[PDB]
Amino acid sequence: QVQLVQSGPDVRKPGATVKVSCQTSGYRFTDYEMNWVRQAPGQGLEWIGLINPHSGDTAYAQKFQGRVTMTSDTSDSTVYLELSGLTPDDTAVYYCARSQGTFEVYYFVSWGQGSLVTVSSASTKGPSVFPLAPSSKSTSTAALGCLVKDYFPEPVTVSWNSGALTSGVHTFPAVLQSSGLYSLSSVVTVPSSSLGTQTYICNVNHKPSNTKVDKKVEP
Amino acid sequence: SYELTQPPSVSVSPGQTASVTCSGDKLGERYVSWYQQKAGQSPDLVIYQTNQRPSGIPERFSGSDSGNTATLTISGTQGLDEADYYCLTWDRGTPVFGTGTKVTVLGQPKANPTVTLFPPSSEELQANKATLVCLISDFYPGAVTVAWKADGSPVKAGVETTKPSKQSNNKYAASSYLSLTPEQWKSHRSYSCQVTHEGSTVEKTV
Amino acid sequence: QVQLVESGGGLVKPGGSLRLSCVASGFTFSDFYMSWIRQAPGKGLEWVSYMSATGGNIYYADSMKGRLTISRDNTKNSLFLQMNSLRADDTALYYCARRKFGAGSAIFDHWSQGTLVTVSSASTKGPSVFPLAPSGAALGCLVKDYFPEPVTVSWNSGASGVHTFPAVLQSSGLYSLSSVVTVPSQTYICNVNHKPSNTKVDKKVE
Amino acid sequence: SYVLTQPPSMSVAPGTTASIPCGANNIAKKRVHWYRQKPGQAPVVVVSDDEDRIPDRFSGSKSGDTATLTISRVEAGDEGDYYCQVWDSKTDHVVFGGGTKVTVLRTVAAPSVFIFPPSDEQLKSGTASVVCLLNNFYPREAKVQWKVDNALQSGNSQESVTEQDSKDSTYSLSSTLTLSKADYEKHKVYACEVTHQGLSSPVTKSFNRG
Amino acid sequence: MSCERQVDRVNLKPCEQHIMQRIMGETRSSDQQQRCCDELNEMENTQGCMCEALQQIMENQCDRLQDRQMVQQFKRELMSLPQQCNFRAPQRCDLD
Repeated sequence: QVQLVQSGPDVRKPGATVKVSCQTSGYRFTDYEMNWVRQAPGQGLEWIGLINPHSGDTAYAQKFQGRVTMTSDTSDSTVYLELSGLTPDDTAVYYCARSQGTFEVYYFVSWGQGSLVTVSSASTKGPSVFPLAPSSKSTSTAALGCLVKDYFPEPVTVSWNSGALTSGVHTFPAVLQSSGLYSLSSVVTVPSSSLGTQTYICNVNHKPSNTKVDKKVEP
Repeated sequence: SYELTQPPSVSVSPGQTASVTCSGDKLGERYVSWYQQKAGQSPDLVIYQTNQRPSGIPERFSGSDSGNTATLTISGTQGLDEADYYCLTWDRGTPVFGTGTKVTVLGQPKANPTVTLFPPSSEELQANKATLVCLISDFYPGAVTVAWKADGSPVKAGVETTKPSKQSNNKYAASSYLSLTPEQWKSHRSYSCQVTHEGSTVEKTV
Repeated sequence: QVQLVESGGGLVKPGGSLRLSCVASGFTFSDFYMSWIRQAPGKGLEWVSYMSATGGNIYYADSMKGRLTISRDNTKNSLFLQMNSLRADDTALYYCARRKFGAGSAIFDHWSQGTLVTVSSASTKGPSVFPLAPSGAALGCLVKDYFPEPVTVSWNSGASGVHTFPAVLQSSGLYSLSSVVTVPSQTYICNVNHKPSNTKVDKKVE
Repeated sequence: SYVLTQPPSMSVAPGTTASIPCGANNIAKKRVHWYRQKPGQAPVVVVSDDEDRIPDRFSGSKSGDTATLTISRVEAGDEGDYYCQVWDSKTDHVVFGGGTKVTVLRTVAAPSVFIFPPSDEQLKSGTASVVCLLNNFYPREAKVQWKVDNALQSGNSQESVTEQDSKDSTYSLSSTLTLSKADYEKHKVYACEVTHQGLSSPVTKSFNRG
Repeated sequence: MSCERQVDRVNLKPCEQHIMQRIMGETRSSDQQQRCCDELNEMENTQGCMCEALQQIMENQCDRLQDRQMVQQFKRELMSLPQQCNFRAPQRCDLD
């Protein structure tokens, strides 16, 4: 079915260029225009522009006229966003969206997973992962988690038991510490009963800096 | 490349319908535009979109087409409709004008020319110049033969005649000039402008 | 009401340049194709160039290919035609016209008056006016040896039973025309206006 | 630029009908589309103003200068951010509204409170991070007070809050008191005192041997 | 070349007349419609430029839509034109 897979998170220095890619599949490429939309952390949706894969025609929003280029590649059903002269106002998650409708009807029926690009002169740093072990007074619901402590830039992913443990998980929004490095925590409530028999794994992922840590949690 | 033919002239009596036809290969599959141009004036659009469409133009103008032809048809022609008519079509971005069709509205009765022959004015002679002007006016149809005589014999050198053109009163006028040196003027005793119009000849001598 | 006012025509030496201009009023100029059309006196209508309202669509006629640039400034409701390397077979009436539809329907729905462009090594010359005295009569005056062509004659709205004959082209290269009025057998003055030299003469008669 | 205006936030009682407005000059003459977006996810079209695209609980309407999204029998799973969207043919721009954060009302629930001491793994590094967790409480307003030997801490903690949960409409909060291993060593008792509706009295979780 | 130049180069008369006969007429018409698709197909990028081609058909016939009702009717016929010719309706195309 319809599927949009975007490139990983990226960090770029002020004044540099970022290139984001989006590979589509499961539908007839060249039948629908592709759009790019961005979202600054905690802000609204902002349309960037579009490309028609059938013609290579583009329409860009005024804000980016002169700093944005979009291209499309029919050998692999892939479109590209390229943004130059970056400033911190450009840090956002960037989405590709598949258009739908004809004539006066134009909306978005499918989206990529998003690509967070951070424009910063600071250097990337993977996190240290520490456990939040359940207490010894835990009455027989208990709580436990990981603390993902000094990383930069922002996107870090946390699973539990390689995705098996889903219910009862809370991964918190990262907070920026006075050092300029981020810290987040992810916790999960488990049977007060089966604690010292169920093995709990973290699986922290920090794609910038290519970090992948698995931490075990126990008392 | 694409070609449009029109009859060079078309004559109609006052009140009859006039038909101007434009021909081109499968012209019926294109739109035809029609333009009326009276002498000394700019063209006027009178039919557009293959002659089914008018404008704030008189209702007697209409258009039609069939196969390889498009037709401007003027019902009850009125004399003020006397003009040239041009059809227009387009071929891959190139506008193609037909050759003109000249629409004549008849009814005018034969009118014999009045001829006026002028000698050179003293003002001109004092300027080392000499010109005889022969004005011919108020005749129909518009066609005259002009001949100059020097003391009763033909003179061809220095003659310039105009093609007749319509007048305000829908009749025709024309003129003829014989350029002489001042000595040729008073050397001979008589000059003659002789005008033949439909087998009647009128002449004036100075 | 639509109005196209044309300017920039006149006498031009062969090989020379000429910039034609058209000022529009009465419609939103920036919504229409504009065009230039020409016509040698007594011949048919011949297109020259047109361009989109604001666009990549510019067409030039093969007859003048590589010798003219069309342009417009829509803030000033103005269309331009630059003509280079002009030749004697380029003298003609030039019209400005508005184009209205497309893709098979385009029409020239409003036309400017024609200005005359004359391409010639000859110099502009004002006419000399001579009187034509009368002998139950008619008199007039003679405009002689002028270049280029456009000349007009009146009688300060004596208003009005008159015909200024078309002009003759003498072998010399200068034109000459006459203008005669008819009156009962008081004071009669003829006024000639040769704009291409800015000559305005008044003449009395016997 | 063509601007679509939305109220920034909106609270709605569960099981009632929600109406979110999207304001713009002559908006009713355009096609208006609506998206719902949940934390960390791409938007999802919920009203498509398409004639090609069985009825559901989401409905849009327009008149004059206003487009409106209507949600019937509002549910906990309807929390999120809602965006209206047009295509302006005059500018040939896609335009989004600012967004409306819809929070769904619920019965009051107190938080289960947990305190976590720093790992020994972290302590060798020179820093200590003690974490207080407030799990699945409602409403959002909550106070967390750190105490060390019963002294109030100030300026050495940060908290983070999750978005409203889509299955039970509760919130969760995390507070982190950060000290140096040197400050951590000298003191013994570390406590987390929370006040909240649904707590008749503040709940205090602590640990010794710090 | 631009769509401006591509569309103007084509003869849209069979397309405009084909639509007019259906809305105003509430064989020759397969050949007229066939000639319509032939004229659209002559465009170098006929799938692109389709919007411009439809807009030009509408602009060409607008004066003949004397009615509030005829204009809806012409629009639906127009909107179905691309499919009739085995093309896709264009995507950002306001026919108003």
